[PDB]
Amino acid sequence: LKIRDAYTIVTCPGRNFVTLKIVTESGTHGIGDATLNGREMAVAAYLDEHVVPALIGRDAGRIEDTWQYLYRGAYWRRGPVTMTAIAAVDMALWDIKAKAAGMPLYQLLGGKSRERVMTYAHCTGQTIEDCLGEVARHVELGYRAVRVQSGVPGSTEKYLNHAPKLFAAVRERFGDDLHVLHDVHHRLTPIEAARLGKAVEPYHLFWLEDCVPAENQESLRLIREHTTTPLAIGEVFNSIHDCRELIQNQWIDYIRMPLTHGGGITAMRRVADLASLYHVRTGFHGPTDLSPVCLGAAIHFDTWVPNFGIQEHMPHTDETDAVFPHDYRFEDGHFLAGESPGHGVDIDEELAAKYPYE
Amino acid sequence: LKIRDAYTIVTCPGRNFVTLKIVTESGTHGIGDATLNGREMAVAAYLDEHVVPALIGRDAGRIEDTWQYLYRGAYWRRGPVTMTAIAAVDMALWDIKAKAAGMPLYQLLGGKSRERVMTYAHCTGQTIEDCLGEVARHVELGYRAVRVQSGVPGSTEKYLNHAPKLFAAVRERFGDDLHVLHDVHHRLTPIEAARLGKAVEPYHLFWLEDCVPAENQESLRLIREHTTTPLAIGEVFNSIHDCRELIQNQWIDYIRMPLTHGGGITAMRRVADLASLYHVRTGFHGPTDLSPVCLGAAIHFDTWVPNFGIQEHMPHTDETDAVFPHDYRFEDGHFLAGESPGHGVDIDEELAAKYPYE
Repeated sequence: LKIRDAYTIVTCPGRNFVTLKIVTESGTHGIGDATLNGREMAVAAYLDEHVVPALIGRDAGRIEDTWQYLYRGAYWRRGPVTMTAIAAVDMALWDIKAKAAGMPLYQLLGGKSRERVMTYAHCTGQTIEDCLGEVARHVELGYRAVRVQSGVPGSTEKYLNHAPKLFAAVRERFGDDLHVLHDVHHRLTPIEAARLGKAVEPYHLFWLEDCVPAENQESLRLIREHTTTPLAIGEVFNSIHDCRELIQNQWIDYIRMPLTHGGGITAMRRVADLASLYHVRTGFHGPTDLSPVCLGAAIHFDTWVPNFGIQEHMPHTDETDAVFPHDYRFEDGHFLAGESPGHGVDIDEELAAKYPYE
Repeated sequence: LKIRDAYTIVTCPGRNFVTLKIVTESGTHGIGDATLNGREMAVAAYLDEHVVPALIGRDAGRIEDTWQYLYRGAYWRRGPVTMTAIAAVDMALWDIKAKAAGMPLYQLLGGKSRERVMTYAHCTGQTIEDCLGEVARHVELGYRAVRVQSGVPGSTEKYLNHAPKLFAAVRERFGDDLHVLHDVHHRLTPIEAARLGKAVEPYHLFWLEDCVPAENQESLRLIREHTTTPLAIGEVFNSIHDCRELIQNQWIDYIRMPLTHGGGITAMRRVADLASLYHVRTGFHGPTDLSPVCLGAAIHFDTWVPNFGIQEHMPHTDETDAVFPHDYRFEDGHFLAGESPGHGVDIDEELAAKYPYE
């Protein structure tokens, strides 16, 4: 089944989303998320002006080959723009393949490893008290895990002294069963993150993510050597080469690279495999700037992957969900993979047209 | 589609072969090679007496889960018997899945990466001259690569001195285009293999395999540090853990672990992924004691895998091919993957019955 047509679709049902659609001569089509928040048009042009023309005429069943083919075109380079475009193509081809196989994507990957995928919600507030309120309502919704953030009265020093109080407060009010995560937004140096890790050890965090800027993977060594608080990193990584050392040296517990920014299903399957050799688990970055297409594919991946950790959940706007109909569902804090052939997500082009890029 | 029945089949159309067959309630079935040369009955009993009973009632689409499930039963242990049984189950389930998907196995894995898979033939003789004869006829058959072995007039010392003469002779008579491989059958110590590697450098071997006993992976260090002759190892490995260090330290160029002895498609997919991170390529062990079932699955794997190296070919007897009908074909020195749903191989139970275990 050759590729007869392929094109990008830019819509803004709440926020900008770029989608790639590929249609085979047999009529079957597939879509993949190509949204790169804050630089959306760079990817759109990349696909339109360079990738799409090359897709025409190619055999859509050659997923691996197309991935390698496009990777070569980028001159073997890893980059946010480069890998998002490739991931979009990869997601579309896997969509087409699963449909062609008449099975939901997770079946194509190796089958179900779990019935549902645990998620975590964002609980932020200006004060520790506000935050505790959010945690309260989210645990009501059934979430078994929450990411907690709050404002710091008054600076690195103030943050380091305040952070522990927040976690102490959450534990006093909610107990030890709840999984609590925290993002440090890479504001720290390795030794400062080490200090933070040690200070929050009594609160047993699920993870402490994005502790320090990690372009230099060795940055995590000092943290790992000084604390037993679990570490997560990589929401912004684009290649397995951005985390190969982190994983092989066992400096992290969760890899956060998401499908769209990490080259797609093909590439992340390999990162997950490498991670499993070292006890590292998946912890897919799941912000709103990652369309329901990515989310659906992510849920399928999460359903199959043996070393599954947790899935981030930042609910999309109703308009976004309308434009991107899907069969994955959220229930009692967990996601359930769809059972429809393909990744179970589609795009309503007409409705999408009613929401122009902004 | 639940597993309604599963059983082993032992036949001897030339040599002993153990096959596992799994049948789903929907009628669809799949088979996997479980032949462990010289200890065939150990695996047969393993499957019959312990694995089969546990397969009944399980969902055959859960390949990953079944793999992990059986791995746990073995108490997380890697072993020739243990992994062959698991590989048989894994091959059968992948067979069922591809059929269910209505596509040949290579399509299910990610599509075609190459049109045909290069092979190499065994060219042995009592004398260098006999060997050259075999090479002559095999290159006539279209083979682009050959493994050369010959008797040693007269001992490690005699072998070390004779080996270079054999390669010099093959190069003088056939030129530099031909790929020539050599198996040292682990008769050497690391420093002796290093010496051999250096001595044959002028003959540019495709590879020198099984240089030394490698249970201790560090055994390859000395060889790699003293020669630029390509190294291949692992025809007898059962786990990714038997070669993780060899690969990450770049001490080898080709991994030889085959599907049946290496836990199947599921497991070897991961080993191939790890290998690609370090320029290591696949070089599947393909003796006759590995049934056409394994060969068919191997050809599909070889067709997709990006870091494909070469496929070993030791033709089966006509009786073996009769008992195991298949759609893969050999042409001009290369294999062509079948296009039939599943891995394209089946077993004629009636005919198989006419050849009892020996």
